[PDB]
Amino acid sequence: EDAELLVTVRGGRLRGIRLKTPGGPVSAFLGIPFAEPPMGPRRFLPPEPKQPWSGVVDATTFQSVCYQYVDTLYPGFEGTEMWNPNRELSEDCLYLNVWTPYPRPTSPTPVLVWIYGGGFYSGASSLDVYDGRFLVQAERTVLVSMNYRVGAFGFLALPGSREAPGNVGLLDQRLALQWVQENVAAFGGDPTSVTLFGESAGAASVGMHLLSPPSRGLFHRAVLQSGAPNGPWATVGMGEARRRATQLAHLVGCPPGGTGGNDTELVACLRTRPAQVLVNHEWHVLPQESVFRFSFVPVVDGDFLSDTPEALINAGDFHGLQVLVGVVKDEGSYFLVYGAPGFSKDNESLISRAEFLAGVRVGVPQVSDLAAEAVVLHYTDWLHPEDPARLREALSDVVGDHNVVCPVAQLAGRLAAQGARVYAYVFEHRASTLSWPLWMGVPHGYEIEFIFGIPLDPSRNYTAEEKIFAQRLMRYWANFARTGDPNEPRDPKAPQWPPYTAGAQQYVSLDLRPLEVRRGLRAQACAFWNRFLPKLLSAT
Amino acid sequence: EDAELLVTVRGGRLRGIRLKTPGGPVSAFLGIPFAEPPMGPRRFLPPEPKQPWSGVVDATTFQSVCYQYVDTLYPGFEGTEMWNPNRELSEDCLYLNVWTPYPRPTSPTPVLVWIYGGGFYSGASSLDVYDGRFLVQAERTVLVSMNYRVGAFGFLALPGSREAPGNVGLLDQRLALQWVQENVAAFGGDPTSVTLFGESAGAASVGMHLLSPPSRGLFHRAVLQSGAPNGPWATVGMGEARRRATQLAHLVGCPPGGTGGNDTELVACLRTRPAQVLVNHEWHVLPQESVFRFSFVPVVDGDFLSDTPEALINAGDFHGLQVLVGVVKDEGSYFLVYGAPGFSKDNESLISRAEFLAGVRVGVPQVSDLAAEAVVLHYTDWLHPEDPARLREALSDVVGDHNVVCPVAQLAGRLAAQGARVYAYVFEHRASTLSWPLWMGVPHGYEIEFIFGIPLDPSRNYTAEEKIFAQRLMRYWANFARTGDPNEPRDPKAPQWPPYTAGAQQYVSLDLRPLEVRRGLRAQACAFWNRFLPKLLSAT
Ligand SMILES: Nc1c2ccccc2[nH+]c2ccccc12
Ligand SMILES: Nc1c2ccccc2[nH+]c2ccccc12
Repeated sequence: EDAELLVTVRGGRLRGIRLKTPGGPVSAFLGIPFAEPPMGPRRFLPPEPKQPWSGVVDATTFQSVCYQYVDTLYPGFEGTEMWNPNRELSEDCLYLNVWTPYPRPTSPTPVLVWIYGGGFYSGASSLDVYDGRFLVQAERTVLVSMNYRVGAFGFLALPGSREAPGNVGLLDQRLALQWVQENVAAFGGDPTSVTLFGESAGAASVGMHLLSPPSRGLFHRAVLQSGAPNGPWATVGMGEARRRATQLAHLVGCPPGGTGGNDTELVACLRTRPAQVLVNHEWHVLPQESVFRFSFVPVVDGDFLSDTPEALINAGDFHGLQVLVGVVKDEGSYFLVYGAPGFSKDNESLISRAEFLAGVRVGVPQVSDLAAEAVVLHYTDWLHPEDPARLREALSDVVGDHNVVCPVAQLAGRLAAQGARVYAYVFEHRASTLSWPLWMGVPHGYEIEFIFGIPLDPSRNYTAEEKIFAQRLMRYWANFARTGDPNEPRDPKAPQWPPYTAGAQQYVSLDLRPLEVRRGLRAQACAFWNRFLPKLLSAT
Repeated sequence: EDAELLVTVRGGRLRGIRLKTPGGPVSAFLGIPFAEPPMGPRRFLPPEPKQPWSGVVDATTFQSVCYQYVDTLYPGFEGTEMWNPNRELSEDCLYLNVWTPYPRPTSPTPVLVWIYGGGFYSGASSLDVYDGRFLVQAERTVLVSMNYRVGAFGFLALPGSREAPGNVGLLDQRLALQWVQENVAAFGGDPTSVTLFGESAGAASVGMHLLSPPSRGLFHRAVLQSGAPNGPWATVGMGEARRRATQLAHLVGCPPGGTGGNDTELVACLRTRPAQVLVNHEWHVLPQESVFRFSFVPVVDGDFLSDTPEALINAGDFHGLQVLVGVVKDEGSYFLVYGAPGFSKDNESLISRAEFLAGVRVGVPQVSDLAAEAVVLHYTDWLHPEDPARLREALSDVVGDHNVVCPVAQLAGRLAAQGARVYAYVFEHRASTLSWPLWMGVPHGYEIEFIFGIPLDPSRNYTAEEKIFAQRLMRYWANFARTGDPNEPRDPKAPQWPPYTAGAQQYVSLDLRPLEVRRGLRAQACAFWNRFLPKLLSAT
């Protein structure tokens, strides 16, 4: 039994821990170092592989969370605290976790690699909602999740320089993927069947690995949940990245008045500042007030991304690839209480017409006044142009379509039309234990707990129907990891899940009811964002 | 008997004719001269009142149709021939007609005054579909209709000149309205209860009389059917009117060659030309290929209209005015076989996507490429962007909303929100005898025969339900003429017709089925035409 907790990898030996589930035990190896601690002169630098170690590295608990901003707008509120760090913050944070079935698989098993979201400024693999013990037990797969540097530590970019090239957080994920290739077999996992899946910025990170050649060889399938690399928030230009990095330096006293200028002196001054000092000024460098916008994100500089995600998606050859994409029913709802006027999570947020018009400029920042009018045209119900409830749902749709649904829809249609086999879904079940207000419906990120089988946790208060619903979702994700097809391999009685095509645009609804096939991922609204609005911006 | 076929008016004595209907006889006085013949030096000039005459003028048949283009694209086809002139063409055409009940009313009776449409280039009061014998018999009202000069003879304008001031066709209508005030009492009509009604350009004419001070005092209620004065086709600017008048002069050899070209010499040369020669070159002066655009239309010059109809509608106080407005179910359908590529009345007109994109430029002429993209964005169904039947219906909606529905919807909203009581309808019954193809549905102008009680004609082959339906509509129109309210004077048993307001935007469906209340006259589409598109053209 406890001999299963002893595994040797290329770096050395490891001791794991045995976790309990209602259906049996699993073996987890939490806190495996896959990189040298990116500290001191290594801040902002690409990761280096962890040197081999003597003795047995204890891997029985999660390691430290990378330095990140902490949401403190609602102390003690479950809806926000569940995403906050549950371990101490540290720059020594490049650790990964491996869950493997008990008994250990004797034949190679497909591997699921999780990349957490959080706007590229937050997140951790140690969060309770990312506990992979239920997915591994119920579906007999191998699950891996890694920590990657977020915020300035992972994505501050002075493009062209060696001291801070940017995208090192994406290189942290890649190094963890190279680690899975070289070591996941020691846990019973098949390195020839690796499926990346992520949510929010983790879904965008997956898409960027699909578009980066050095990462394409490290996995074979991809799942993008509520995120895409082509969104208006997932990338930033070289000129803007340099300005955001320079503004952060000025706010922390870099350069010292007034000797300084070039990137070497600026980064050297940044590396002497305490990590928390850099965190405390992260939101100051945004150009205007907004929601769903983040300071330090992947930068398009020609290295990791040789072109914009849109350019690479349009010019890509995706034959032989299987992708699973999807969104939740209410992508933009929770963001509204983070900047839109008239919005509060503790009332009904029945905004006025004036508040809706001002909120459009917050949910769609830096666009012209004419473009904002075009947004108001599409999302105003002109039969009830001042109904507060409709204006509330309209602004949520504005933020959700512009940031998630339509970037995902453009990616899915392009992938399916250029070789890849695509499966699309819309998650429509609102968890019974959801602490956010009812009007938010199914907010961004609240399909994850069902994908990871959290309702099976006996200490939670989920319903019996939600546990069955979670098992069906884990079966979908595991079938896709095993064979590239979420449908049961040889089950005709259950309703079937058809692939997504650019012409039929078919997707399924994931809720307590059986599968239901629908068409169009908000085709009318996404024609405005993906087709017309760029023409409106170019002409003006 | 025959004593009621003799009537004296201010100009002299008249002999009418007894017309027969299935319900009873009617006295008709057809072809009453209300103006001096606008011939010779009177061409392009405002009309003079008809001088008194000796003896008895025979008013037993319709007079000559004003010179106009004749639709010869489908010889013998009922759908086009029914609008073509059924009398000789002549510039001596300023005559009107009076239908009065039998026996002649003893107390003053509400008067209906019909103004025919025809794009201001065609039409006549003598058309079979405008026969007022059934409306006068069934509802015992006095019905009047007049001829007005159309085309260049009524609306050629060299603005600022005394020889061709323009809008003389509208002045022909005004003179007929003055004639009704001075003479309709001799027929039993009440000059204090005059309800104007017209269709298409006639409806646009009614709207311009509402916005002209000298005409507003000549009537008390208005019915605008499938037309508005604020449409993109109903008016023209001074500069464009001068260009079209000068182009027409050039096509007929004016100026001769070697002489000046001022307005006095140019109009004098136009007066020497035969009338048919001017008609033959009317279509050769439009700026480009289009549909629902007409060469010589009312001009905005500060005289008849002190400003644009849109400006006057906005700044207008309409308290005390009752208006009935409406449209047919498929306004733009028939126009498509007159210019849009791929369309034919003798097939299904299942156009391709390429033909739809080109047809938008024909249906919406003189707009920028970016504006056309906005039209294509709104009217494309992006779940079926290339379905031929949907594209055919979409281009019909493009032409109909742009030219009729949204101009009418804006007028009705501004009238209601500024003092007037407005009633709105949508005519959704396709006549059983309709010769146009089925895909055209209920084309522009095919509610008129039901308003005039034409199905009651026993020589026609309408169904028994259509006869009952025509009696409902004649009751609606007559009630509105009598009381300003289309609802019965007292009948809560039958479904009611709620007034149109800018907020609720309620209208009724006119078809074989009882009244059904609906909300919004293409509110989403008309928000694009009336609100957004002007902002798009202004910022380009
Ligand atoms: N910080 C948050 C998230 C971070 C990563 C992924 C999903 C998330 N959803 C959230 C939903 C509401 C509030 C905060 C959220
Ligand atoms: N010349 C026409 C019209 C003229 C005046 C009013 C309505 C009309 N509808 C028509 C419908 C089809 C063809 C010609 C038409």
